[PDB]
Amino acid sequence: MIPGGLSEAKPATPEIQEIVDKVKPQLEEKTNETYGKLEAVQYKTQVVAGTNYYIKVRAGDNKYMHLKVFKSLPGQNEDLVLTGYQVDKNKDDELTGF
Amino acid sequence: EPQNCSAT
Amino acid sequence: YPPSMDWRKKGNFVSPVKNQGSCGSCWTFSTTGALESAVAIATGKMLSLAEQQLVDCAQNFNNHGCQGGLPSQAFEYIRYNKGIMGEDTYPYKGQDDHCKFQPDKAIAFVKDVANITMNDEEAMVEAVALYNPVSFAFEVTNDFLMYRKGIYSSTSCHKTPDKVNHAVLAVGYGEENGIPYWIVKNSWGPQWGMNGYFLIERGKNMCGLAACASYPIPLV
Ligand SMILES: *[C@@H]1O[C@H](CO)[C@@H](O[C@@H]2O[C@H](CO)[C@@H](O[C@@H]3O[C@H](CO)[C@@H](O)[C@H](O)[C@@H]3O)[C@H](O)[C@H]2NC(C)=O)[C@H](O)[C@H]1NC(C)=O
Repeated sequence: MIPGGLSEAKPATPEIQEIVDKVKPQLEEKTNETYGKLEAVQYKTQVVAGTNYYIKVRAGDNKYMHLKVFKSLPGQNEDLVLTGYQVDKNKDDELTGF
Repeated sequence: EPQNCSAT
Repeated sequence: YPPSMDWRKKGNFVSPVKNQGSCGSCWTFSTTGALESAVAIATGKMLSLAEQQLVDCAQNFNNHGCQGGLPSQAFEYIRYNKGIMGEDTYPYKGQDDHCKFQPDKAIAFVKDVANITMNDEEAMVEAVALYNPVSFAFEVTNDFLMYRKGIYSSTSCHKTPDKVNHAVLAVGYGEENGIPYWIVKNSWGPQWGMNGYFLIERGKNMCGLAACASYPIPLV
């Protein structure tokens, strides 16, 4: 559990879920797709000048995606940002830095 | 001994 | 040791506050912090060392660029690697790049590295008081994010080396009304907290201040 690394994997929470719902329009403004429901399945946190969520989202029968959102620091006025996303992920693929 | 904290 | 200590006050020994962004480079910011201070304390030259160097090359001393690392190990990198350049010659980018170290351009050196025993807070108190600002790690819970002023205490963190997650620079220590604290330099830009700074409660190994801390002896 090094400094600046990623936390252990934790199950997703209602806040995480919310994050994925606030962020889902962004995944879409980029992939130009239209996903159905995206369900927060698991996640990891990383401490930067703010937080970097690494969300494992279940969206498609047994199709999983790995989104990466950066949450700003309470300070200035800024929302969640989709700073990355891996697609074609499995139910077990471990969440990781990227 | 090496600092165990930022290791594994 | 004095009831208080503060390298900023003593002089041009502490660099400006740096911003590290969305990259897990906070460890590199402890390292560059300490060393800068050491050099200055020892010579009067205030230098701004490049963190990307550590982000791009420390790999061997068990670090992992933007996804983490520890300052002690960073110090070893600087030693064995034989130097570290500063910002103007190796700009900070926040992402994983491949090493661009250039030997004739390193501007700061590490001769040896002082490792403050595990959980030994007073040794930090000594070092910070008698020799240098100490680079350190601790568990950062959400509370911590809101931080604006005063002395940050926590009943949320647990002082174990199983979840410390943020390296910082102890630039002093002191006392407030009766509660003891640490004067700490952070790497989140001057806007956060007390102009980049925060004050954690001293004496309880709060969040693990004393878990894996160090300071470096500069080759000068
Ligand atoms: C202080 O804590 C640091 C952080 O764990 C310890 O760093 C280790 O220091 C040793 C030297 O005692 C380094 O050894 C060197 O390794 C390089 C890598 O290949 C190589 O050139 C040499 O073979 C050399 O032995 C080691 O890299 C480093 N380990 C880590 C994980 O960074 C250090 O041991 C502690 N110092 C004291 C005095 O206890």
